[PDB]
Amino acid sequence: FDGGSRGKGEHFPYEQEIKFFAKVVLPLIDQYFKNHRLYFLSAASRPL
Amino acid sequence: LDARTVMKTGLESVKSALRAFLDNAAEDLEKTMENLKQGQFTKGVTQIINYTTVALLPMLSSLFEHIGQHQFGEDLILEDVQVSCYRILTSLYALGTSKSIYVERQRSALGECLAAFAGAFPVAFLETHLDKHNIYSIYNTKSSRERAALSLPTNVEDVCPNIPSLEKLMEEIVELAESGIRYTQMPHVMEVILPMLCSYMSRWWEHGPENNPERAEMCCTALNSEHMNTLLGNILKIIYNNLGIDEGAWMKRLAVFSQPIINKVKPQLLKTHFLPLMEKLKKKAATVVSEE
Repeated sequence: FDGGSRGKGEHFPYEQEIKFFAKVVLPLIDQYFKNHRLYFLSAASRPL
Repeated sequence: LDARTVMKTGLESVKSALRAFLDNAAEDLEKTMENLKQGQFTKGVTQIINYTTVALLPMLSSLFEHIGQHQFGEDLILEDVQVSCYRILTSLYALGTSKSIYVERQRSALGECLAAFAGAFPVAFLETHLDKHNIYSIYNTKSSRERAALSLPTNVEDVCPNIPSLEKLMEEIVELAESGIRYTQMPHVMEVILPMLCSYMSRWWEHGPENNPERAEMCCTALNSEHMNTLLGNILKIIYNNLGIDEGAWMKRLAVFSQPIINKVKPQLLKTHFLPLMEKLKKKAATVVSEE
């Protein structure tokens, strides 16, 4: 897309793919890490 | 993010990924250096500035504040990561001391990023005369030949020339409290420096010989609790001047940044030092400011 970013044609076989990514997966990552902060933050220092 | 076990045992390419992220954020800051120096004005380089002021300062602020919270400054940043973060420190201090009209409307984010950076850093970057005492020092790690092989200036004063030492910073602080002039004519200190001052104070407070009596005259930080109290009182004087000059919310952010310092301050120190602070505030009761 770097060529397409400054180019006129934003149509891609992965257009809906990146749309689904940005609209679902990334917010999913945000909410998932928010819910399970301590699980990732746990490093055998006796949390959780 | 947590990275302690990653640092001790992990994938080398994974470690290279974090090193690349950090020194990329540092070279971006260097590019901001060069652009604002050639022209204070803030389209590719403009997009880079936007990236910086929108995400890079927030991401680095979050990263280093979290590193300080989890006490991770002693393992992530040892080899050339200290060099990249010294570039970062020089860059961010350059913005904090810059007189550009352009650098003004992100100065609030600059202040909270500088404090977050100084809140977590492996060596006391203001104890140059006793930074030899720290084994974690990049100079100690690189010895002499490796210090020369790397682009290391071989002097801590030389790797941080622009930013003054702790003594110069504190004498500036005391003369500023003597002056008590208004925020517009002196923005820089109480917008960026005092937050990072307090963060450094908390970072090396336990390293102060009053807090750790053992290994004295060997301590990297010759910190003083009475010095801590004097810094707090200087903040109080300049904050009375701010309340008299109608202040802003930048001083409220100063107060919330300095809350940890007024937490480590002792109760016998609380008395006759903050009761004065409440009585100043309540004689100037017509203030939105909520001290403590």
